[PDB]
Formats: sequence, structure tokens, C-alpha cells
Amino acid sequence: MQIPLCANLVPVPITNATLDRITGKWFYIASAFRNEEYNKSVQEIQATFFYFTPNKTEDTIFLREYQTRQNQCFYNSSYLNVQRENGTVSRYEGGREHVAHLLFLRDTKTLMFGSYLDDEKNWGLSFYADKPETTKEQLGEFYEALDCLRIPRSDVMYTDWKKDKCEPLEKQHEKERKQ
Ligand SMILES: CN(C)CCCN1c2ccccc2Sc2ccc(Cl)cc21
Repeated sequence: MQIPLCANLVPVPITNATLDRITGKWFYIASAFRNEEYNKSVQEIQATFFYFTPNKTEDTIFLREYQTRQNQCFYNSSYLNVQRENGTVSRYEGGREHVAHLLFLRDTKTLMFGSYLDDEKNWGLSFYADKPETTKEQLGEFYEALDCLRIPRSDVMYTDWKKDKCEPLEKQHEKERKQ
């Protein structure tokens, strides 16, 4: 395995410090995959921001996702399961449990999810940050991770924060949960 090139693609067991690190609000920035299904489906996502509340005693994360797709907001919450040893996270989408490797970069205000990382025919990365806009410093780290997987930068699908439809609903939820 080529290092430093692939340094950040390397899984490590998930600790409580790591769970704390990913706690809070995240914005989905960019992704790329060799999997063709994810290429056509992720292409429809205009924005997404979500909340992670990990439960360190249960190895779960409570997710509250706010996805913008088809000119509308789609809200869903669920309990993700954490597989500490394998450095992975899992959730149910469309009936089936799906797994993602939890990965990181130099900047702690960012994180990645790795999909099908064992399979060079299907692998991909999704890129997340604490703001909907990222710096060239932050981007560089993600683009490097794509270089590791030999995925062209041209294959990246990007969000556009101005197209978000979920902010007004998140606003409504804040009102409800703080009442
Ligand atoms: C292409 N996308 C369907 C996969 C993205 C990774 N996706 C995910 C997948 C499989 C298992 C766990 C997770 S955690 C997670 C939390 C927030 C968001 Cl927005 C996405 C994910």
C-alpha cells in the first residue's frame, strides 16, 4: 500500500475520542465511486446535512439526516451501528444493511465515508465537513484520497448549498426540540 498517498484510506479501530470527534452537524460536500448504481443515484443529491449523536455505551450513532433531492427535503432518522474493530459504521437503506468505513483527513473539521473499499471495481469516497463550503487545503486532502483509489477528479459529484431545501425544516425541528 502506497504511503503517504494512501495513508488516510487505512482503517483503524473506533475509539470514544473518535466518536466524540464525529459528534455534531456535518455537510455532505462531494463524492466519487466506481460503483455505477451510486454514480447515478448520488448524482441526484443537491445537498445534505446531518446530525451524529453517538452512544458510546451501545456502539450506536443516532442520525438525523436532511437530504435535498428532487427539489425537496427528505428527513430521516435512524440508529447506526458501529463496528469498532473494523472501523466501520452501518445503517439500513432500502431494507438492507449497508456498511461504510469511517475515515479521516488532516483537517479535523472533515471526515470521509468509504464504500466498497475492498473492491477496486466498485470503491468510492464521500466527503463531509462542518461547513457547506470547503477550502483548497481541505479539498486537496480529499482529492489525494481519490488519487489513492485512482479515481479521476472529473468523476466527482458536488453539492450546491444554495439548492438546499431542508434548512426551513431543520429550523422547525429546532423550535420543537427546544420548546
Ligand atoms: C452513498 N451514500 C448512500 C453512502 C454515504 C455513507 N452513509 C453510510 C452508508 C453506509 C453505512 C453507514 C453510513 S453513515 C452515513 C451518514 C450520513 C450520510 Cl449523508 C451517509 C452515510
